[PDB]
Amino acid sequence: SAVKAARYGKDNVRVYKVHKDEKTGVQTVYEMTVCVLLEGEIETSYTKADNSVIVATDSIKNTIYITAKQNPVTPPELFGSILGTHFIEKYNHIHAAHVNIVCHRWTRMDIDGKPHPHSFIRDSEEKRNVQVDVVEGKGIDIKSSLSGLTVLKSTNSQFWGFLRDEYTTLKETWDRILSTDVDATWQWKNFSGLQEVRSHVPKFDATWATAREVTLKTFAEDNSASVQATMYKMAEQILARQQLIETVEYSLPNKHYFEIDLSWHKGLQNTGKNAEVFAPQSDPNGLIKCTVGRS
Amino acid sequence: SAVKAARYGKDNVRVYKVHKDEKTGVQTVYEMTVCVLLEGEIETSYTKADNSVIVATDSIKNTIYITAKQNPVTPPELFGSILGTHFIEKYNHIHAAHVNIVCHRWTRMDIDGKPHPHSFIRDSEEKRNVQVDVVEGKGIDIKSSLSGLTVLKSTNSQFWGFLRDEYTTLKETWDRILSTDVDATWQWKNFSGLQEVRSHVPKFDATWATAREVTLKTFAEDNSASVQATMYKMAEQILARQQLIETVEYSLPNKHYFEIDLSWHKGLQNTGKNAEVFAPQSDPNGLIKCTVGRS
Amino acid sequence: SAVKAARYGKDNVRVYKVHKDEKTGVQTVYEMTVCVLLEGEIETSYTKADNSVIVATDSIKNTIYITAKQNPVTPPELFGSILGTHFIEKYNHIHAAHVNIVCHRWTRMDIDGKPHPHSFIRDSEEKRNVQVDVVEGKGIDIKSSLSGLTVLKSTNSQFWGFLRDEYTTLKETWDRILSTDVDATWQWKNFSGLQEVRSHVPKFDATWATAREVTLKTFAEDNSASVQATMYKMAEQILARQQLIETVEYSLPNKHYFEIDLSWHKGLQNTGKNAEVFAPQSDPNGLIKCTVGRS
Amino acid sequence: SAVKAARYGKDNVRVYKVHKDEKTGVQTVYEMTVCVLLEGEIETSYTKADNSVIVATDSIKNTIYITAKQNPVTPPELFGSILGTHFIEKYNHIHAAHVNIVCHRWTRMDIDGKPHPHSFIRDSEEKRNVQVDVVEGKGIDIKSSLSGLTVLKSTNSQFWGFLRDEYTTLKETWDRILSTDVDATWQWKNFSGLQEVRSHVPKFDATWATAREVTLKTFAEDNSASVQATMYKMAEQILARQQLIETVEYSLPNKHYFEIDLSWHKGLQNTGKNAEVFAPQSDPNGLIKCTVGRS
Ligand SMILES: O=c1[nH]c(=O)c2nn[nH]c2[nH]1
Ligand SMILES: O=c1[nH]c(=O)c2nn[nH]c2[nH]1
Ligand SMILES: O=c1[nH]c(=O)c2nn[nH]c2[nH]1
Ligand SMILES: O=c1[nH]c(=O)c2nn[nH]c2[nH]1
Ligand code: NA
Ligand code: NA
Ligand code: NA
Ligand code: NA
Repeated sequence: SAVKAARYGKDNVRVYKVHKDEKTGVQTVYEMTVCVLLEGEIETSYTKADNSVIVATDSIKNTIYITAKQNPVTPPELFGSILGTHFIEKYNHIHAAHVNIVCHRWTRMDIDGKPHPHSFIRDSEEKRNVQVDVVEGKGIDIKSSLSGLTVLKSTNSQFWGFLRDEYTTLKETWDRILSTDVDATWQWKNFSGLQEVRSHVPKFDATWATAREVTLKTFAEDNSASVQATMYKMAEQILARQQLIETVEYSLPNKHYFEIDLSWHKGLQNTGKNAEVFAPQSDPNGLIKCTVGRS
Repeated sequence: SAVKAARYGKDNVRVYKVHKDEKTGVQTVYEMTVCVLLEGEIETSYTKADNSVIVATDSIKNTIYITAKQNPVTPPELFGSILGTHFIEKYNHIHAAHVNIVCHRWTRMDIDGKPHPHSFIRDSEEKRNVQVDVVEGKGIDIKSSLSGLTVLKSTNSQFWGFLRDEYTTLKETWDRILSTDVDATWQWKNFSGLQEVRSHVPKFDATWATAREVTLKTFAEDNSASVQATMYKMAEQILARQQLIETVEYSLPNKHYFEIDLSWHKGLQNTGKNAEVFAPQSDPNGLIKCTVGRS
Repeated sequence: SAVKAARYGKDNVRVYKVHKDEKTGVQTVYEMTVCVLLEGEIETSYTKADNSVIVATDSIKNTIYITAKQNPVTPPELFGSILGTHFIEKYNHIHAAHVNIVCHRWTRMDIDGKPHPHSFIRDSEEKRNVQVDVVEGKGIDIKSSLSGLTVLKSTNSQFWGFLRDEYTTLKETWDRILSTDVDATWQWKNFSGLQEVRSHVPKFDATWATAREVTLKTFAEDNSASVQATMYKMAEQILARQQLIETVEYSLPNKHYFEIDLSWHKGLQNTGKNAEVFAPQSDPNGLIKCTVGRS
Repeated sequence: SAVKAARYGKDNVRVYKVHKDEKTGVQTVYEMTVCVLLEGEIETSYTKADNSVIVATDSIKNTIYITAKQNPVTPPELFGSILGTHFIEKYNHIHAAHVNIVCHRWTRMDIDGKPHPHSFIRDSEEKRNVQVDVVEGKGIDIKSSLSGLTVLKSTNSQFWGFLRDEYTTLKETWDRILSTDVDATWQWKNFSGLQEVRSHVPKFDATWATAREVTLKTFAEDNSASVQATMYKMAEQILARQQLIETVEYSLPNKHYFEIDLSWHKGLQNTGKNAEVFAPQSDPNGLIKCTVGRS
């Protein structure tokens, strides 16, 4: 038997960092969960019990804290790159570092109109994520994403004209509820190393904001012919607004809300144009995925 | 053996309802999860296999939909009362109805500044809840609550002067992080029946808003001596702003963020006034509860 | 405003303890999650910021470890009593201690037939729990329970003869699937203090085993007329086998499995006696509760 | 912009099936959750709103039930292959089907020694899974797996000899707790189509049993030098017992249990050879992965 692939490291490392403006008194908090997996010349730890090659996962966790102490943690694309680079540069036999960061929302509270200097609210379970792969000799590949953005529209969605055969019961509709949890990922051009990543720093936050804004507007305004068709329009627009993105991926559940026929009770009318009360379905759900790139 | 207590019904009933303003085109959605448990003269279903006394839980679920079709679903205190009353009035042998409602957030999207007519976002996992107990002959007892409101402040919290003995390692502090998930419940004066509940309808939304506003402001502005002391101030204020509330309860986890000593590494300074990077603790946690009433 | 009730302490305290037989080499592990809430003369911490009355929740966590180091952790009824007693005896102004313990399963692995000396498997998410309330002057009240015991039977369940009215669609049946998650609690006679609890130590494990065995046998063998009727039979039997139990409570979800009509496709027969493929329903669910005591 | 990749279908489809031996009365239940994603000539649904190409996800769900009604559901490798084949054969423009199945445990109850004909228990959250990819012209690729198998050993684990530098605090140890949740996947030789899969049917259950048995024995008996070293031994053995497997993958969390120093309290000794009470750590955790194949 031989080792075809191997990676190891530390998952679920929770990190908070506070920044304090001494002049204004204003504090800003960042909270993340970080995963670091390493690859390289480590096969012998598996095959021969040779621990000499292992940077202990405990040490990986120490590094994460130390790096956050000494460096900016924002934007996460820059923090991830700095953290992954550190491991391939420091250890000769480590040749790749895979860094996943989930950013949690701590949104500044407004109190009596005005923004509070040191109080925050978790206004949503929506996450901003990054996957940074740092590979010795082959640069830095960044995938940036948003996830857990849960939306619903009550009308201006349709689904008609699909294939009908002997497995089909679904009825065509010109007016339905559409609700989803948005997972959207935008993949950056390969970067040559940390200097190139630093040179693009203003573009990471700006592109995350564009992505989120495009997803929201498009969902709200599209008179949607299908999830497929609506998601395409989102992906097309992002690609057009940021030239350094190579691909946009979307993965969208279709969270069904069913009509409830009440006509068995006193002829009550609650279907078609008379539908007011609906039953949210926990499962199953439609799952629609696309990766869009440049022609 | 004898039946000392018994209740039964339907849990986890998901309900969506849409309202459509035909004049303006504006739609408003409500989504809840509802639980109904009934009590009464039903012992024989347990002891003698006498199903004749059972209003089937399937039928309870039908009623929930029918009631939402025929009545307002907002505020949930009114919907809960209408639903519980229905069961004690309709069935001679049913003498109590326990209605729990969890309201989920569907917040109107703003798109290019302005509010969208039929698009919504789940801006937080915070819930508005009600427990309505409708007891034949003894009126309607409403407990209203908010839960899942997650907040954090980075400074202006202290914890010093506590009992020190041979079980104590904790150090006194004059500056720490305080973070919690707010569970707050306000209990209404007993209402004589549905007419009285209807007569107070404007007060339910207004009091939920006051409670939430007081919780937020107090947390942000209090230079906190303890969770205990901060929560008291919240409860006192709510009681003072709404005379029809008899008790306010708060249940607050103290979600700890620990300092990380990095001085073993190159003498790095990350404690006391030098603390910037902290480790959020998933468990254990402090759990602090209070019920406050009138003198 | 006044403090009507208050309690505080430490939740989610994870504890593992190993016992080592030096003679045989055999090790035995115990893992729990523990919650301790205290009450007493502590109002001033809330009203006057007087921390002098607070045994810090951090100290409560230290005590839990120390107590487990110095005392048996099994059965949990004895450990809970020892832990709660400690707080009311040690602190003059603390008058009640509420101890909740969840026991997690670490079941000895069998390897090539025979039991391994130091290897364990988590063979189920079923928990054994205790709630111990230790109140100064009024003894020790123990509620013991099992939870998360998930069972299913494919036949020998019926549900017919229920109330039918204009809210009823459910059809009567003489053969259905019954599946539930068993929550069962048995409440002990008040104990005068720790000496009395110690004198009953062999009865705690034996009664948990009886309860579990009765729940299982009764569920399997009863030709069930309803959840109500089946649960009664379980509760009756437990009360009869253990005289020191005052009440048995059961709380049982009815986790529905629906028939799927496939006859629209090639006249396929999958209902009534032809039902083979069914759709498990995640929600809603029936929720049936009983408390049974002595005549 | 262009569509680089696209897939769509139905997730979270819960399926139960019962088999009834009419001669013996013995019933056997199977419960799964199934996901089907399709690919093919469907780009126009995204780019041109052309729904004519879409087999509705609702129809995919119907097919799943119909297929389970007409075919065995066990072993899941055979069911998955039959289901994926159906879609590529039935629809000219569909060229790939990706079928994921999670099998849930319904273990026959033993009652008074002997196996009950129609009563089952969920004895563990451990799953048996399959991923079947059916690609028109390129056969059937099956990955089989177990997951959620949670184990712990209290001794006979070591971790010493690792790299020590200025990021290292971890101490070397010759005796620690090792606990993990086993995710193990074995990947089959490509199969030419359904006839070949059918010809190997007895090997799927037998290999799942071998894998599980090897994982268990190896974990229990290995005097472990590291997670890395122990997992290698498991993977090597599986490959040696089943020639039709091309690769074995393992992904193992290292769920840490920390020593608790109590010596600050009355000099209590709870470290090194005196360790009895430990603190389970919820996060972070070590994450160790390997893919092993043939030389
Ligand atoms: O938007 C949709 N896309 C689909 O592919 C589909 N299938 N059923 N319903 C659907 N809705
Ligand atoms: O606010 C606090 N209240 C408490 O009771 C406590 N105990 N430890 N830390 C604490 N913080
Ligand atoms: O066992 C049952 N008890 C009930 O009360 C009920 N209601 N619907 N189905 C039911 N099944
Ligand atoms: O088994 C281990 N493998 C590792 O790589 C490691 N790192 N810290 N502890 C460890 N234990
Ligand atoms: Na390197
Ligand atoms: Na009545
Ligand atoms: Na006392
Ligand atoms: Na095809």
